Amino acid sequence: XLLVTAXLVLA
Amino acid sequence: VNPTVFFDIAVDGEPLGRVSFELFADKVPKTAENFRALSTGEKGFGYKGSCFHRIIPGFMCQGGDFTRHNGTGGKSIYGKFEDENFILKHTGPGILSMANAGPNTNGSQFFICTAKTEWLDGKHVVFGKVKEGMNIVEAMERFGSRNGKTSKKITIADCGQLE
Ligand SMILES: [Cl-]
Ligand SMILES: [Cl-]
Repeated sequence: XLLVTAXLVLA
Repeated sequence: VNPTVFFDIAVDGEPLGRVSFELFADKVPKTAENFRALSTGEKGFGYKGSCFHRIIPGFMCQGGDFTRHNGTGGKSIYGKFEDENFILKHTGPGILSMANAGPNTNGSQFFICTAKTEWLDGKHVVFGKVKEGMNIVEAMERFGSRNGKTSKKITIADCGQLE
């Protein structure tokens, strides 16, 4: 998808 | 007074231009101060020389990992920290908001939106907005890709406070 994470970048 | 900070952006070392941000210290003081201090380097560490490791056109530019340089690192001026509030929303291009690994995991990573990202409301703390240099953000955006990898290295060659 469009996420802004620190660690696992997901869908 | 809401502080103003600047990034001087480079593309594979070539100076591109300046982006400035208003930080909403009136609404999110602790979050604003973290970003401000990391931008000046006044605590002895911060954003200068770090990169936007993840840029997705039509979405956002993500940076602030000055410890591991790839999104897996980051540290605040406080030693992580809490989600201060979710008063401000992801309303459009230019919004400045905190990246995280879920609830109460704010460090140093942030993103600059290049579109409205309403789906992140309530999950990421919005704490600023682009003031000048949205044209420079748009130029940066073109070096991104669908999976986030940049075709040239997009760096914060210098950063600091204006007001
Ligand atoms: Cl331009
Ligand atoms: Cl350009």
